[PDB]
Amino acid sequence: VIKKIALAYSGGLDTSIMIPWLKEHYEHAEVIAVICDLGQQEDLDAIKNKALKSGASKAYVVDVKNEFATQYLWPLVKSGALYEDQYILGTISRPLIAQKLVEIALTEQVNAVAHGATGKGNDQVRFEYSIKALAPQLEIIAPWRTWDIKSRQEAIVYAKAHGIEVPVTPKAPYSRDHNIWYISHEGGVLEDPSQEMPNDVLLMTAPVSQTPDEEEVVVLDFKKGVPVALNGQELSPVDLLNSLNQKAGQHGIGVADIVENRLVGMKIRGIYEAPAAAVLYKAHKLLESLCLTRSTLHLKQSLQQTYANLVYEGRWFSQTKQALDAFIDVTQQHVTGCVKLKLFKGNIIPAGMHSPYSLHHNQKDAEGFINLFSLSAKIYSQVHQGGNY
Amino acid sequence: VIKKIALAYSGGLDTSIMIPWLKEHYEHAEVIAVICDLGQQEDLDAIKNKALKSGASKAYVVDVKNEFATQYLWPLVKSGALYEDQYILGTISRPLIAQKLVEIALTEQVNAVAHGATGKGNDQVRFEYSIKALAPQLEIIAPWRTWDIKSRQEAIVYAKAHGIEVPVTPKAPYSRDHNIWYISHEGGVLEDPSQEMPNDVLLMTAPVSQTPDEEEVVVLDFKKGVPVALNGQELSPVDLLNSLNQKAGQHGIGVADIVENRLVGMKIRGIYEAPAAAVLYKAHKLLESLCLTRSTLHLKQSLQQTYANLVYEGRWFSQTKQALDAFIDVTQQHVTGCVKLKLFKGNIIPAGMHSPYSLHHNQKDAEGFINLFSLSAKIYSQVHQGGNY
Amino acid sequence: VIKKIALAYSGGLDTSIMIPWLKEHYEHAEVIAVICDLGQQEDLDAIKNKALKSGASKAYVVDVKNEFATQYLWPLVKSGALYEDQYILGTISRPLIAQKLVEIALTEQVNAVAHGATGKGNDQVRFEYSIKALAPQLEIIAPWRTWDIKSRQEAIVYAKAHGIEVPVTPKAPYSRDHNIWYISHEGGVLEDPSQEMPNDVLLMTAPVSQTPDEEEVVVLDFKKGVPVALNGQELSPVDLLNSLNQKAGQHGIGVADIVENRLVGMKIRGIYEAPAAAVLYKAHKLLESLCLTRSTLHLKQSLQQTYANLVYEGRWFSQTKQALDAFIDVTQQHVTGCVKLKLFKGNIIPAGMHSPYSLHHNQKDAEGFINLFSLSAKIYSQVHQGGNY
Amino acid sequence: VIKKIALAYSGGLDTSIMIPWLKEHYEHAEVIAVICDLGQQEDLDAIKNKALKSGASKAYVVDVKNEFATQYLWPLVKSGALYEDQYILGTISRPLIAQKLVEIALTEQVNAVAHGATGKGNDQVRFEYSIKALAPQLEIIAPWRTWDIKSRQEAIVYAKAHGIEVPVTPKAPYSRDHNIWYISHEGGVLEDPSQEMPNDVLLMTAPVSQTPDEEEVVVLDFKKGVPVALNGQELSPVDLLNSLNQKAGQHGIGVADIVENRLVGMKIRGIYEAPAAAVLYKAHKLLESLCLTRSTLHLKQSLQQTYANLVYEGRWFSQTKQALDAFIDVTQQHVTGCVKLKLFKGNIIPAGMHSPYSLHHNQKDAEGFINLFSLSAKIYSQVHQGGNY
Repeated sequence: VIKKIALAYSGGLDTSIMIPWLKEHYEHAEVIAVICDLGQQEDLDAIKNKALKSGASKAYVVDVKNEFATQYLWPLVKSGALYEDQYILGTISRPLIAQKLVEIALTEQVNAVAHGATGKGNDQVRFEYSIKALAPQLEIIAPWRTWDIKSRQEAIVYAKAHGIEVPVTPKAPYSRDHNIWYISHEGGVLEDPSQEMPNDVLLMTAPVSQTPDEEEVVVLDFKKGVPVALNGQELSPVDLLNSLNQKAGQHGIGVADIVENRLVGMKIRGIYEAPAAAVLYKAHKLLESLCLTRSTLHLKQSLQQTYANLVYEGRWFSQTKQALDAFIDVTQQHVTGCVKLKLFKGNIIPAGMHSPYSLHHNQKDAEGFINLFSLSAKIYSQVHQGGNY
Repeated sequence: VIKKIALAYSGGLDTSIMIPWLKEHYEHAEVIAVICDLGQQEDLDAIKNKALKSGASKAYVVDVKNEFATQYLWPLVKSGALYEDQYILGTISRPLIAQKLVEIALTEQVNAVAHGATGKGNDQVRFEYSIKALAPQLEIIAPWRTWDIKSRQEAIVYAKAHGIEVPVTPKAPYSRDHNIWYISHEGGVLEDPSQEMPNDVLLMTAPVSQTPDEEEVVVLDFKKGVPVALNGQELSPVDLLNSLNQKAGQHGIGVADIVENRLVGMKIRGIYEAPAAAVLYKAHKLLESLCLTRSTLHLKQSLQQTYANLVYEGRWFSQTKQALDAFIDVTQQHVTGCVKLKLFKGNIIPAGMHSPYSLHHNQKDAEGFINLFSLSAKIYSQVHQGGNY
Repeated sequence: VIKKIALAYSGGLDTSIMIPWLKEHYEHAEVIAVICDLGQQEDLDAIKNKALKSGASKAYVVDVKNEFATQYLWPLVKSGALYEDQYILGTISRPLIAQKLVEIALTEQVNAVAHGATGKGNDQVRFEYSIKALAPQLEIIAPWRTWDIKSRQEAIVYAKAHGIEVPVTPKAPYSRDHNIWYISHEGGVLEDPSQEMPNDVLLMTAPVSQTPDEEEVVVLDFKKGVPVALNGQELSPVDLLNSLNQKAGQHGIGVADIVENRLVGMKIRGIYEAPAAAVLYKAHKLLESLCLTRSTLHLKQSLQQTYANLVYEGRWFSQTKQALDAFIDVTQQHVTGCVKLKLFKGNIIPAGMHSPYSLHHNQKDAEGFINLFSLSAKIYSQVHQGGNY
Repeated sequence: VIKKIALAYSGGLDTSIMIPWLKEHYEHAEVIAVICDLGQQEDLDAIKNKALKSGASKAYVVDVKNEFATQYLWPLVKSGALYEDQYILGTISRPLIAQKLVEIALTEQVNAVAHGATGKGNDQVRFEYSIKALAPQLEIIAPWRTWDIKSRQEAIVYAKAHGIEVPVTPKAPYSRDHNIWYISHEGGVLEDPSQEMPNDVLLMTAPVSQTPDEEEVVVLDFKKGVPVALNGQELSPVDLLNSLNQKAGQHGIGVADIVENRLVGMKIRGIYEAPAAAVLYKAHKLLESLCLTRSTLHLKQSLQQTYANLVYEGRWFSQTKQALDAFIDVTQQHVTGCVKLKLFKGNIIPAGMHSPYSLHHNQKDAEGFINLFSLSAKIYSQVHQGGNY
């Protein structure tokens, strides 16, 4: 019998009404709320209190910002992966949320876990793949796939009948996800790809026309593929991301307006802000061009899409991911050095780089190489004498 | 016996002195100069007269700008290829130069062809692969690999001794290549990747600090993957490239400061200007995200590197390339529509797109998909109970 | 209101009882049976008559052996694809069955189509993906996913109560699929991979221990990647497949005992017979090794898996497949020549090959090629002085 | 100055006359001979004595069979790599020979190393890539690229004039390479792919017609992707290879007659015997089909070609190979179990397998998966109404 349920709790109206909903559809069930700090810059104590006031017996707040950076964002930087060559993969946070949920579930000996992902997007897949990979014995409850609530107004009606406070402010005009790595904006007038990005979307990035008229120099030190210092100051991953997000955001850097293919459904138009991510991706690419051999670089670049698809689809916890990580970690052993960049009006402008492991340093040799490199073409053309290309 | 030689002639000092050198090292050999207009914006009449003055019996001048755009740049645009995810592949001009050299060689009954590529770069490979692929029976002469001339100073001594005009004008600070698609800058202080780009490199692209304070809207119409109209005006490929190069260059767009792996040698640091190419690449990528299925998009993106490497290495005239083109052409059948872009201070900002072939338009279905998509992960975790990722 | 239903009809118990089931669950609905000849070597007039006896208003028998060979098997031979490097892809018949069902559906102006695939295998995916690709407006009815019949014995009870002949013949020990390309055997004791293949599985391939003691020479002529003659006799595709299946089957060739990953579900063990396929695949691989450049061969081999997965998953009718076919077709332009093979006790033994397009025909060149090919390795080893591999 | 040279010494006439040749072209140079036992089953004492009699100051004989099996063949087995899907990569011995040569050279204070690979094949590249990767400071001498000896008779003339014994028996009709993993046969009448393999080629494999009339069962136990026991008996890698080569060779297993693309040159026809390799590859492929997830299997199979090309080209000692190895080692963690095989008349017949990590063990779920899996095709077909595939 289901006596205890752990709920991944966002503090929004949806997951708040899920608490009484769970307690009514699973008679006499206790609900434990799990709240993750990933950098959404919300009042987590207020969210904790709302969980308790909504009927949760316990409400955990776990600060996972450093673990997000070191265990997820740093492997992502090392991979250089961009989904469909465009999307910065901020939904990499979903496996971590699932992992904290399962960890507390097992510590609290709950009979089931629940999440608030809707029945329409990829997020439900990302959560439930991760839960099954970490704890295949745990029952999963997805109230959006079971209940009769279909609109916000219907959720409001339910909240009133079940003692749940309805916030005064409306949900944003756009559906948003926010962590230390990115901010996403979807829905509303954004669903029409024929329409330009409205001027009220951006939250952490200055519009390019409102950026300083003087460039800003940043110097990034990397060790084994990840940044360890900014402007000569060693900083924790979170402090470095925070500082670079502010600096690059002030200079308007990193906004992506893209259409991407979902796994679940068709296509989605979104706006994605990630100033620090764009700067780190640029610096990392620069250093790899100096420190990797041609064959290593080419093989690694050919695996980036595989890595991006895996992360995008929520397959973080899989042996396939572990094997890619092992490959990537070897390629990163010498990606160590210094990159200077100028930030200016939405541009990340290279301003020099160096590495102790830089690989950058006869005429008769060339002729021999040419003759053998082109021998196949010569034989083919002799065989197909007079043929066209 | 070598009675006739066709030379790919640029009008520079090197290929100018090759004319008397060829005539002296092959007694009673006649030298035919071949001059291609690829958009280098030089005085072609002067180059022709200089070839004849230097001792060429004939000097062909061929305007190949439309052939370059329609037979090389348009397939490149359709491919979406960027070498090592950075380089716009302006050396795609080398197979076309070789193609015209061979076409004229064969109508002139020449015994050998010559080119002025140095013994150190990739260009000798690109030229000679193409010549062997198109005319394996033609002997190739590369005087940079043969003669006793070692320095530019030595080439000047030789030129004076043979009546070749050498005006006092200092050595260019950078080695440059220029066609309708791009400008490359290499050598000199650019060789050191720790050194920022000097402020005298750029020739067709405004530094971002001097770009207009008002954005410029461009509207591009594509048909089957290639642009056919700009701002509602149907334009030839050459006119469209010229117009877009001017507009995007004024707004500072398209400069790449990169380190790449050579085929012959190690790494090279270069600055590349390609304003129209950057805009076309952006618009093409946007339209592909709207018009291709996920499976077609992912497969095509996985072949971009193969195509880029093939173009970079000079393997244009190969059955491998023909097979890639046939693949790409199918994927481009519906890449038709309109992309609006804002050009502003080095940025290409999406401003809306639409296509008659846009692919952008249940809760129980999702649950079934989730369960089968995650089934392997569930089984794997049950088998490896207690294991980590 | 559903007035007409087209059903893909095999004559087996399942699709036989689907006729009365459909007629009872869609009142006043007429059922049109569609029977395809793919080489299953059954009495199709008997199947036709049985559909009519069970209440079908029309029963089509479509002879698609020729088109199966030239439109499906010939592209497959040209691709060289084997699913997971093992499986000969006999389920390539499913899109063709769906295609014929849809053509008749459209002609007869039916309101829905039906197929008899179970709710457990990949086949339901292959059928329904194809129907959606060809006729997105047609409703699909899958009785296995709807009716109250759970077991074969329940199906038998249902048949007797609806006038359908079920004579006493025992349950087949294996589930089988048979067409001109292959025979599959699955289920029963084959489900356990720790159990060797029982001695009563094979139907068209002799056990190796009873094969002739004298080898048999076969000579295959290929044109543009497909076989056109056998032992100097030009034969239609179906005649050549029939003859080669007989000859190679007599000599015990082509049995695969394999475990494969499904798309829907986990893993499946099956026995697959395909004697002619194995011989054609061998001859095709030999001719490619003679006629393709290294770069073309390597790229095509890299795409075999993509092609195999696409065919395996039922994605035949897709732009992705069209683009792959255009690639493959270029690579096959010169795969033309003669291959002699000795068939002997399960072995396909090369006995010589030749082609008018065969590509098979200095010390100073080698030194130059070696030095440039190994230059990156030398530089890397100097930078990482003393490091290990 | 070059006072001391280490020579990779095979005992043949070529490397024997290289000893006086080296001493004459490098005045007063000492020559150290290095002889590797890789399983070529020759009289190594006679070879050592011939080296000393030919003028070597020292002749090292090193038994490297276990090092070859554990550090080269076992990684190859784990990779599953077959060059161009055909060639078993017995030239994997070349990096090991180069490794021993360099190891001894650095203990003997030699200034240069020499090898006897000819100026025509891939072997020179394999040797010299490895030497540069392991010891870029060592000068390399390849007498076949420098001396004036062009024929066997010219080598005999030189040997007579320089005190080198000429063997009574001729060189074999075929050029051969032999180690514990394989035997290769090339040259002679084998250069003609239209000609069947002659009946005097095979050395360790029975002709299929001369194999036992009763099958032989073998049972292989694998741990982490490599075999550890045969027929229930734990065996060292060398003993297991020796025993399996004998058993499978007696049953005629493992002969490949192929045409492959060289790196250096065009195409080469060879005969390759590797009985144990074929059996190990089969068993390994079987266990991977049981123990890996679909996504891991497909990704690993996509990297086999990259691995095969790397090995074939002699790039063993590279960071690219190290990164692949790290990938592979993760995938092999659970490739542990038992494979029973029947050996019979050239066939390797599966006879059951099991693993403690085997991954082999609803109707509403399937319908949801089908609808979402095929949604893209449905949307595409609605957009392109009336279009063909």
